[PDB]
Amino acid sequence: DYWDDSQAFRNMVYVRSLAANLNSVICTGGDYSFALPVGQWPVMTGGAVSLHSAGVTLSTQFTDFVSLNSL
Amino acid sequence: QNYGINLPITGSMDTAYANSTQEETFLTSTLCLYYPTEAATEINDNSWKDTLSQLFLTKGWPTGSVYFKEYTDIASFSVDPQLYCDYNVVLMKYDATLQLDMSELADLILNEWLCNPMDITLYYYQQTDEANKWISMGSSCTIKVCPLNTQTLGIGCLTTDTATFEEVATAEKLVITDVVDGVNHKLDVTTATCTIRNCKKLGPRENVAVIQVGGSDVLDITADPTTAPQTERMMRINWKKWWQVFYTVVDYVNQIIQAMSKRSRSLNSAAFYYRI
Amino acid sequence: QNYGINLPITGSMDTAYANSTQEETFLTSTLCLYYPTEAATEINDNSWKDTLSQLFLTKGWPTGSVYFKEYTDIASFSVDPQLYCDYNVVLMKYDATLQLDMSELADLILNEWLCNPMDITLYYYQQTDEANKWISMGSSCTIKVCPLNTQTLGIGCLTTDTATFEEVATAEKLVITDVVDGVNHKLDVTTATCTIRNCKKLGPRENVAVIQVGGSDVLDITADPTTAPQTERMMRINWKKWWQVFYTVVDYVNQIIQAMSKRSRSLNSAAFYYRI
Amino acid sequence: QNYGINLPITGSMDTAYANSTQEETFLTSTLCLYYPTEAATEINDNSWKDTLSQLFLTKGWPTGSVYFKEYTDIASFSVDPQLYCDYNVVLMKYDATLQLDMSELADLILNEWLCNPMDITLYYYQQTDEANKWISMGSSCTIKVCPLNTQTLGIGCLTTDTATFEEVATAEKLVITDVVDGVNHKLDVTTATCTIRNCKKLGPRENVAVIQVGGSDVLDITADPTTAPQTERMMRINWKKWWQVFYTVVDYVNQIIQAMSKRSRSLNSAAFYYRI
Amino acid sequence: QNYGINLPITGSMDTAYANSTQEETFLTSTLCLYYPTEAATEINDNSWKDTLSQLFLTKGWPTGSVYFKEYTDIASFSVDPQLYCDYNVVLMKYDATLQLDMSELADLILNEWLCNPMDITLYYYQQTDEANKWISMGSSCTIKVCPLNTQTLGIGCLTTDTATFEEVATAEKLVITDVVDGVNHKLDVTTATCTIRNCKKLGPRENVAVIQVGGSDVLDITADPTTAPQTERMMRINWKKWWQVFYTVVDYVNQIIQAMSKRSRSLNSAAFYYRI
Ligand SMILES: *[C@@H]1O[C@H](CO)[C@@H](O)[C@H](O)[C@H]1NC(C)=O
Ligand SMILES: *[C@@H]1O[C@H](CO)[C@@H](O)[C@H](O)[C@H]1NC(C)=O
Ligand SMILES: *[C@@H]1O[C@H](CO)[C@@H](O)[C@H](O)[C@H]1NC(C)=O
Ligand SMILES: *[C@@H]1O[C@H](CO)[C@@H](O)[C@H](O)[C@H]1NC(C)=O
Ligand SMILES: [Ca+2]
Ligand SMILES: [Ca+2]
Ligand SMILES: [Ca+2]
Ligand SMILES: [Ca+2]
Ligand SMILES: [Ca+2]
Ligand SMILES: [Ca+2]
Ligand SMILES: [Ca+2]
Ligand SMILES: [Ca+2]
Ligand SMILES: [Ca+2]
Ligand SMILES: [Ca+2]
Ligand SMILES: [Ca+2]
Ligand SMILES: [Ca+2]
Ligand SMILES: [Ca+2]
Ligand SMILES: [Ca+2]
Ligand SMILES: [Ca+2]
Ligand SMILES: [Ca+2]
Repeated sequence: DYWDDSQAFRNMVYVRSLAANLNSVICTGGDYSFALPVGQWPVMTGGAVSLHSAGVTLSTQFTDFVSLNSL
Repeated sequence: QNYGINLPITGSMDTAYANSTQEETFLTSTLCLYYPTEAATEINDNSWKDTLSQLFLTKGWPTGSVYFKEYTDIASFSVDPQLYCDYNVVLMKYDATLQLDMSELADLILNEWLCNPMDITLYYYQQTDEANKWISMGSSCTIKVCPLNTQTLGIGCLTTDTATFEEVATAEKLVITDVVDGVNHKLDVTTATCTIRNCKKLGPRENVAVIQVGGSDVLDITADPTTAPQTERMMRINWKKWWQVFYTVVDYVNQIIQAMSKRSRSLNSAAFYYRI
Repeated sequence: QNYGINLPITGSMDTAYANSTQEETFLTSTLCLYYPTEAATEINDNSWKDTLSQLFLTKGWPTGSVYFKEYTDIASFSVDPQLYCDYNVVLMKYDATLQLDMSELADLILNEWLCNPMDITLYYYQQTDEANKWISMGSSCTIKVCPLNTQTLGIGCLTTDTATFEEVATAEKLVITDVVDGVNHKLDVTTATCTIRNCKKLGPRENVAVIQVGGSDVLDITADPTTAPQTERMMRINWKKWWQVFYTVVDYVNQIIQAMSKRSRSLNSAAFYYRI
Repeated sequence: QNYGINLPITGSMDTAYANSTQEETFLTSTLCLYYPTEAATEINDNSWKDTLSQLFLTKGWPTGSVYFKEYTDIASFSVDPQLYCDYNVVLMKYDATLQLDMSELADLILNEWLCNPMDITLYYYQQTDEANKWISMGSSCTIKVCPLNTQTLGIGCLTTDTATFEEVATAEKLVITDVVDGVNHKLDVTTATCTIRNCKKLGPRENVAVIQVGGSDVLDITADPTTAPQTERMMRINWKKWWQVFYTVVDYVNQIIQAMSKRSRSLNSAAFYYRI
Repeated sequence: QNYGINLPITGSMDTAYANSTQEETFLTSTLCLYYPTEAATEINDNSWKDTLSQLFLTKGWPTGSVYFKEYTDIASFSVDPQLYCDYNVVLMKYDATLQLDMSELADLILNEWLCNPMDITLYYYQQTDEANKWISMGSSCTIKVCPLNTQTLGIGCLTTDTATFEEVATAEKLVITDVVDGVNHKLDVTTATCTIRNCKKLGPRENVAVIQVGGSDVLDITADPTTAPQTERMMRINWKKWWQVFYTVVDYVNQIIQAMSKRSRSLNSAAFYYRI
């Protein structure tokens, strides 16, 4: 969910005819090591998922500082 | 002149013809012969320009009137062609694989064009009229077109993913794109190498005549499929040696110029009139 | 209402011009585009038909009026082509090796043909007049002909011995044979994989247009050597990309339809003349 | 003609009759005999077609005007029947168990039809007028119909569950479906085995005559229950041997064709005009 | 509509002045400002262009109509500068050491020059009339001229030895050469490094104005020693801060444009005179 300081988000409370285009990307999994007390250290390495665009809607980001009306 | 452009001109249908102005036209005009580099290579002579000038003088052109400009090939010459003098004769070598490129060069140099900048990275563009086209030229043009809907998103192409755009040109030194009128298009162009302009065809160009050396009638200077006009300035000849071609051009220079008209030359040699 | 008779129609030379009917024609008529498979392969887009329908809608064709029919190649498409739409546009790619095949295809689809059966086993066949041809279609047509004389004996051929027959077609998907008129001929045809029909060229097929994508003008829809007419329905376009070809077709659909007329044989007035 | 179709034709009741046109009609026409395979099987001769041609020639038909098109049986012949000659005489063998199929075949080939494609997977279809029917033909056609209501909900069936639909045709080579007019129907058909078209009966054919070999008068070429019009083109004969049937057809070809009229053969050999 | 014919105009007095067209021209025209890079360096703001656009909008120019073009220095800008806006204002910094160069630049952009090619390797050249000059431009021009006599022999020079020629330019990026008229000159120019053209001064260029920043009146746009015309398009401003210069330019844009006129050549009336 994305929010911006542009005029398109300043008073976004009601939205219609919402449409979007998004190009796919790839999220590749990195290496995470486990701090075992003794012996060899296992590592979780690899793992990739290609993200492809799907339907867009309206959401709200609720953080400790700002409550934002986002897409 | 200009204030009286929108005024009638009346003429009697019995006014005596004036004498031939061909001699005066030659004495006060300059002629350009654009030929491919392979022509000079095959001729294999370093004084052939002087011989051609002397032959033209035998044909009435004063020494200094005729000029010779060399271009590597159709693809290179199509990158912002420059038409320098009053009468331009372009000797275009025919290749069956480059029919569209020959047609595009002929369209560019045989017609007047009124071009404007296209900031494809900021605005999406339309072709309002049948005369409106998109002429792009440079080192290498690759134009990808994404038609857009009322929401300004893409139709059959993601507005962001250029891989889903529609390819109309690839590594082209010149291309004249014609998309459906009235539809906004997002354009992805290799702006680093070549420039694209929104152009309007104003009318014919009388000072430029293209002689197609070999081949058949393949030029189509109009995007309309129903029309493939063969104007008087689009000549075609059959060749085995370039010296014969040049002798034919010199001998029938009167006929070639007759197919061309004066006053069509512009101060600048550019192939279009640029507005920004 | 009066269908089986030809009644003269009288008109005044000054009545009026009715308003443009192009919009109504587009609203109430269907369009068909026939293109080769390689066009779809090069486009390599799944929803390109939807985009073309959207563009046609921008040009005033209601959604669903335009249809896109694929064919593998000229030879395959020539096997009993069926053009059922109100307006048919056939994009035919030019192959310098298949000039006669393209000519035969265009002659078959650009003209109107009244065909009767041929049973080569029982009967010997003549061609009565200049409009009489023998059109054979199938997966593989091989036609050999033996011309007879007034005594029914073959000329340069033996009726019993088919090996002496004169081959005029070999492994053809479509062929329009033209032999000397007034001479009986014994025919040997591969009836298993090819059907031959005795056809008469009534006249032009108004609602079918052929756009040649590629080389020069090579089509000859007339068996007469002295004439090679280029009708307004025989368009020709130079190309490098298929998306450009389809954009040109859509942008100038008004002119393409203007070059075509409703099939005179497909409206009620033709009732009890031949069809509808 | 089209511009004078809606013009009166006036005739004087004293105009002298023209001479018999039967001779000239035969000398310029083609005759097609459609017979079952069992006919040729019982005849058991390879030159019988030649003998029938000679016998017809004794009756005034030039050698080359009579053609014989064999069909396996009524059901197979009912799949897109093709009528090739100017005059078509179809010999249908009567079977007590196939009265409806005989009636459907006669209706298809004794009447002109105007048909359109039916994308039954996307849209619901109605029958506007008593002349509107749904003609479906193919290798095996099974039609299931669910009538809807004003709210677009099935009546006596579930619009989503085909198992509740109503059976109107099971494994039919050809079937003409008549449903209640003005009611939207959801259709499911074996589209992989047959094609279904929305067709309109225009009128009689006048160039197809169906001779029923054996049985009684069972044909019903009109869906209206209160009409079984026995037109002049639907004949009936009794038989014990096929040679007698063919001799009767040859000897009375004058009467057979006097009941038919030329000018009705379509340019296409199909049994229905098609529009997409 | 009547292009290429000089029709007289017969206006009268007491026709009443039309309202001010300044607002409409600002709405429908574009403005280009040409300034040196040191201007942007001294301003030291990344959004100064936007602020100047906003100020021009306060003066009536629609946003996006004013373009800000930048050039390194005078020599770099003298490399065939292109001025394509409807109105062009060139902020040219004064340098006592580049006076002639300054003048040359002005002479090139404050006047209309019909230029035709020059092939020094092949022809000898002479200047026919006082309006004829030789304009050479490029990375570096070094022109050496050998005057000839009626015996085509060099005067104070040898036609074969270019070391005896007379130097008129050295390392120039733009130079306008004026030689004695009616005398043929042999030319030695660094054609590889720069190009020379035979140019006739048609008249003033009205859409281009030059504002000389600091200095004194030193410009001489005419080769005539007896004339040093300071036209209304040659402004001079004393300066200390470039921000003041740009504020003065924007504030008095009305006066600056009033000192200029639409390019007489670049408009529809000049069709078939030189352009558009
Ligand atoms: C035109 O040609 C005629 C005939 O040769 C000659 O007398 C005349 O001087 C020429 N010039 C003009 C201006 O008529
Ligand atoms: C035809 O066009 C004219 C001009 O707009 C209009 O007045 C008229 O109603 C239109 N229709 C007919 C049937 O004339
Ligand atoms: C019609 O038949 C009559 C009677 O035999 C004959 O005299 C005449 O020539 C025939 N033809 C015409 C055109 O009357
Ligand atoms: C011209 O200016 C006057 C006064 O400023 C104004 O009334 C008038 O409408 C303007 N336009 C014309 C066409 O006179
Ligand atoms: Ca090209
Ligand atoms: Ca796409
Ligand atoms: Ca267009
Ligand atoms: Ca064309
Ligand atoms: Ca032989
Ligand atoms: Ca063939
Ligand atoms: Ca013939
Ligand atoms: Ca021909
Ligand atoms: Ca049935
Ligand atoms: Ca049920
Ligand atoms: Ca019904
Ligand atoms: Ca009935
Ligand atoms: Ca200088
Ligand atoms: Ca010297
Ligand atoms: Ca001079
Ligand atoms: Ca001066």
